[PDB]
Amino acid sequence: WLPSRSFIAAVIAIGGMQLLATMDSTVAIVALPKIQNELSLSDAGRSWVITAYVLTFGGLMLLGGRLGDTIGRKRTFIVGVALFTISSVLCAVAWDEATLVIARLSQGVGSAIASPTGLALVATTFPKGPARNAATAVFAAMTAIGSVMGLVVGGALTEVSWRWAFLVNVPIGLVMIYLARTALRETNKERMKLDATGAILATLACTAAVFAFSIGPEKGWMSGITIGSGLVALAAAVAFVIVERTAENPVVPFHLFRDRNRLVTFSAILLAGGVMFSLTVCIGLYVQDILGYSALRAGVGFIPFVIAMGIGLGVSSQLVSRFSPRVLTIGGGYLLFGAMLYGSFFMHRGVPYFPNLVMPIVVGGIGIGMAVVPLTLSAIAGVGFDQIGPVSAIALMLQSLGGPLVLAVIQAVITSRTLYLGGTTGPVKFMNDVQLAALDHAYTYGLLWVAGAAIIVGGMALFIGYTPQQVAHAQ
Amino acid sequence: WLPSRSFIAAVIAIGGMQLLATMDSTVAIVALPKIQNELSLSDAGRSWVITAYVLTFGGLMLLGGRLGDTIGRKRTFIVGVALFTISSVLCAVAWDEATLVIARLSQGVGSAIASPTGLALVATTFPKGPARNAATAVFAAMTAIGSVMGLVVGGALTEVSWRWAFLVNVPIGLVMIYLARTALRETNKERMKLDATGAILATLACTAAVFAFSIGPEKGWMSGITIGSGLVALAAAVAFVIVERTAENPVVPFHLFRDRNRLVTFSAILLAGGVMFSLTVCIGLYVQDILGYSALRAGVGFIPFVIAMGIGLGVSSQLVSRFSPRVLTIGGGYLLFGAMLYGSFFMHRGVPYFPNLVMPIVVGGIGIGMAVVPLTLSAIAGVGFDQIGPVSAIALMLQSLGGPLVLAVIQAVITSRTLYLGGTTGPVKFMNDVQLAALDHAYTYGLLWVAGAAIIVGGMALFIGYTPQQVAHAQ
Repeated sequence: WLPSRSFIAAVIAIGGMQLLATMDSTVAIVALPKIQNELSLSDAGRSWVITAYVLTFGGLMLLGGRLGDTIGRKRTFIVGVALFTISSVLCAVAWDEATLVIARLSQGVGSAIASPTGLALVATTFPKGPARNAATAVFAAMTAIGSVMGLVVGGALTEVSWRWAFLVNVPIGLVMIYLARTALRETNKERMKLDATGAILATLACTAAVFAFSIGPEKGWMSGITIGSGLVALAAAVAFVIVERTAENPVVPFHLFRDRNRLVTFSAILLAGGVMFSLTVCIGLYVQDILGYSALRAGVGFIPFVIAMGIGLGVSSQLVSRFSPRVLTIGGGYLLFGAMLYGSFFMHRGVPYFPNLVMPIVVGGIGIGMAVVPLTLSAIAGVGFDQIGPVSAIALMLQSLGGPLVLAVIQAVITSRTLYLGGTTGPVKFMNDVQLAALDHAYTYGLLWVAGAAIIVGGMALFIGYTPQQVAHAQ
Repeated sequence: WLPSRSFIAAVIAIGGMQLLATMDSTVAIVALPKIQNELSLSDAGRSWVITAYVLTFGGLMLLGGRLGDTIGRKRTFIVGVALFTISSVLCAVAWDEATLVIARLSQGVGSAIASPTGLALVATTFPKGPARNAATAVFAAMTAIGSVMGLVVGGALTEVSWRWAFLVNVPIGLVMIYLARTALRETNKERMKLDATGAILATLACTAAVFAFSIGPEKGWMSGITIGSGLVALAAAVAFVIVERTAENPVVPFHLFRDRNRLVTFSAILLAGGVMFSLTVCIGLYVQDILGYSALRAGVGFIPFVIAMGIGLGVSSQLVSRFSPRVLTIGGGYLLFGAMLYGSFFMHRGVPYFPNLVMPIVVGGIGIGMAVVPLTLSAIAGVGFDQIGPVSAIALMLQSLGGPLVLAVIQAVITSRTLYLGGTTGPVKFMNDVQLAALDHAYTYGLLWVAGAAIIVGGMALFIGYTPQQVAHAQ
């Protein structure tokens, strides 16, 4: 009951990077048509506004884990959050496309520097036990709050110019910078050297892969640019693995993943992050298009998801010292699957909110909160303090990577169902009522596909052999 | 509220055959070691006691559907139940192995004559609507009551000689004979001829297949007897299909199954009956062996399953006129899967009853009762009165056939897990405590496998395109 102020400040500072990242992503997604309208950007700039951030967020994310070890976890977190804040400041004053792209790239750089550092700090600054469970719950809860708050802020700021939607990341960024500066304590000055070769190779591979994936849609999958980026990404990844095989300080520890528990946990983390991102994007798009809700309405309707997710995360953090990681993930997934089944069966255009939309969201939020804590608690387990950083970076990178992968499949299925039901393709304002029920039925079919994906996640998580003695039982 | 006495008598008379069949099966399974002890039967006679009944129950079941059409549904039901009652009478006075085998064979003949006739009577004697829904609920509920009452009767009669356990089928048989004689009304005397060739071929094929499946275990899968029986069964089935292709009065209508809805419904019926039988056998064996409960204790502990299943069947029969067959089956399966997950995770030797065994049982019973009504309601739908009989016979045969198929896989998995955990094979009394926890963990693993099977059942039932307008909406 009301823990020490230092602990609360520490956990809030650690989760602040996740909050800022998801807040900025949601705000950009909301404000992007306004950005296009004002700056007179084409579809190229429209895609670039998000691609520039995602490129540098995914490319340099594997570097931050070792960066926090070679310079200092608190120092790297401070640097990353300060870079993100300054980048948002310069983004909210952009006057052309190049300035906006540069600002988004630098925001991605800061986020990639600071987020795996926070995931590693969760395990580093708190010994195993209730402290780590509370830190994990705060981490995930503040990720959810960041997403929903970004949606709300974008919806509220839609009327005025979009330049005010990016200045919101400045006060929060400064607040979390101060919190991480005062709350956190620097550990022993046991600085150790970093292998530049592995870091450069991993950064190049991840950046090229992200560039290929993002440029596919717009520039054609069969074009030369995307295939060249994919080829250089694959070559860089192969060379990076080759160097890590004989690396004296592994940026990615390949001997750790020989464990069945760790490998199963990370695979479940990837596919569960994919399911979560697919759910978020699909529910947001459904509420915006079919239900006719504005962005502010969508955010104030998704606030109950944040409440339920916080409840579930607290409950899971309480029972993670009694019940296994396998049991807790399967129980949360069961709740989420029930909510998703109800949403797929009894959701059409014109449904109320209280009974039809709030309940499926609250049950799903409780299930997701119950399933998140054991997963990310098993991710950071049984590793040294000079070696937790890479594990946290890999876990966060897998969680962020799984999202678009499953989302592409779900959106392809939804579009195919829309076209087969007789619904045209394009903005939802052009299509009339006969083409709007087809979109709703396609969205329900996509929810069914997400349900199948969640079943796969649970079948995979059945094999997590971790026991609560080595997750939340200290010494 | 309290419908007409004629309707209640009719539905009870129709479900009486199912009640008698499951009651006799459970009683024989319970009393079989006593039968072996008294009559000094070897393992051959031990297997024969059940094989003789199952052979004639499975062989002649496809014949009863057309038999009720060529002679009369009420007349065939009366004949079948009377044969079953007289056969039980002669079984309870057996003095050697041959008499017991003959009695079991004649009991199987009566059951195969009378049960598909009852399934057809459910759809024939009641027009589409609430009457058929209530008849379906009574059918399934009385099947469950028959099973649990047979377990209870066997447990109570275990102390005295086994000859009193088979006389219990006489008063119930006579009661249901009288109920079907007075309650039911004979329809128009529109008797039509029966093709002897198709009936003989189907009976021979089914009998030979059942003989092969039952003699495999005991006489070796690779022996000549089982392979010969399988070959003659396959040849008879092929010839039967060939004759039905050009049959003037199809015993099995092969043109009906061109429908996607009917084919999906019957496949789901087969696999769901398999899941149900696997659940029943595995839970009974677990309660008997690991928990150390006697047969009477097992029956009085499974009575709550009957109560919950009746509740679920009533609920499903109420909502089958509002919600689709797909939605209702998936909702019942969700409840059953939650109960089965809890049973697989939190069930070990020495668990209490009230909290650990009664709850999962109740939730699973509610789910099964909710899922049964839409399935067997979609089975008997969109067929003429001169043609419903074959459909009912095929549905019941698939439901009874799926059981042992899945049960063999589940038991093989359980035995493999027991041997891999270090548990010996044989009677549970010989193995000590170190070999008793292995059996419990193997049973939990088998429950997980049954959970996967139920997931498959639900994925298959997602495709049932039937709408409540053509299931429970009369004219």
